[PDB]
Amino acid sequence: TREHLFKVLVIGELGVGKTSIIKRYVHQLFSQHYRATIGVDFALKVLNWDSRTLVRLQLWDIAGQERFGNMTRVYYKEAVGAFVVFDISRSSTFEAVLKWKSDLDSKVHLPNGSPIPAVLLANKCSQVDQFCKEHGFAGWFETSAKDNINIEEAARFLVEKILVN
Amino acid sequence: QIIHHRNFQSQFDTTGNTLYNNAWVCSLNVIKSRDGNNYSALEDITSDNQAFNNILEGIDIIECENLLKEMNVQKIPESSLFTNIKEALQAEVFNSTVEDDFESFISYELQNHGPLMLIRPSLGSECLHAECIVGYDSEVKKVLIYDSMNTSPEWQSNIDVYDKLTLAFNDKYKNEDCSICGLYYDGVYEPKPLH
Ligand SMILES: Nc1nc2c(ncn2[C@@H]2O[C@H](COP(=O)(O)OP(=O)(O)O)[C@@H](O)[C@H]2O)c(=O)[nH]1
Ligand SMILES: [Mg+2]
Repeated sequence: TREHLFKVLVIGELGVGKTSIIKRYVHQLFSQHYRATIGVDFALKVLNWDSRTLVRLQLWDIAGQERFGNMTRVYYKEAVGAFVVFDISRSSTFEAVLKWKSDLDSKVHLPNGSPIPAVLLANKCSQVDQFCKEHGFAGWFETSAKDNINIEEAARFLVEKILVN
Repeated sequence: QIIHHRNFQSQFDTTGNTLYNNAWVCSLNVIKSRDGNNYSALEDITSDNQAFNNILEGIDIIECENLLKEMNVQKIPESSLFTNIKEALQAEVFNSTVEDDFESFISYELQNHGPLMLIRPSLGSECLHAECIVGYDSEVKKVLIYDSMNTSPEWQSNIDVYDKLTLAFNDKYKNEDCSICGLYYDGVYEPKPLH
């Protein structure tokens, strides 16, 4: 029996759906309204990965820093995985993927020198163009926070890659 | 070097598999309690408060703004050191002199005004967060942090706590004109004499 605490970052340009992905995955919820509240510093999902191992997953929303691109130490500190999110049907946010990925790999990495697993999320529901995964992405998914189409499977894929390390 | 004996509370449940949005309760209990006991906040939380033990969201800004007044929790007084720090937070510098003022600013407040609460934008969530400064150690250059997201109090580095103050005092990070962000202290705190 084992228990794991994994910290993953949800990064991407403004308006792609980073928060909606977290809101859907953790709270089974998708709403349009917003409540300014004082609660938590990040989000938590717990998964019964298998009969012996338990995985606690911290989803860190980049939040305000998304507008600037640079990450603070206290944010990327000790991250073991990452979700790079862009808005499909909008070419402006796919250009910024390379900017977010480069900044990620330079600030945080595995303790053995390798890059952290990163999953590219094409939100808001081309397929031949999976060569972009040559940039260091472990995989990509077509996700939708409104309909909950691939967010579940995209998360298990990241946990799987983290668990190999 | 200087540490206040205040009790630590986590906004996780005993098993650790549930994350409540109780940071506002824990932080308040730190600065209002004494001698490692718990403050009588049972009247506020237990009274079927929707913000207490909530998975989705915590207390509302406007509601918490009034709650701080009720419990005599004010923003720390203005001071020259405080101005130096705020001026440095706007530029995001942390050299030798800024760290010298940081050491003096933290150590002064803890001695004269007791533990401090920090209302700041959350690092990994679109809401706000609350954590407490309960002590300081000038030999290792660390500050004792009571963050209810953690399992216990943590001696965190000055650079890391400085980067977290930046979120609350730099317009680059605080948005929607949330005037509730800042450093608070217990109004009824009485410092001990120096000699
Ligand atoms: N149709 C659709 N809209 C979405 C989806 N995810 C997010 N949105 C919309 O995108 C807008 C901004 O998304 P948001 O969660 O704020 O992304 P963020 O700014 O990166 O955190 C919101 O108004 C949502 O309604 C989705 O899966 N489908
Ligand atoms: Mg967001």
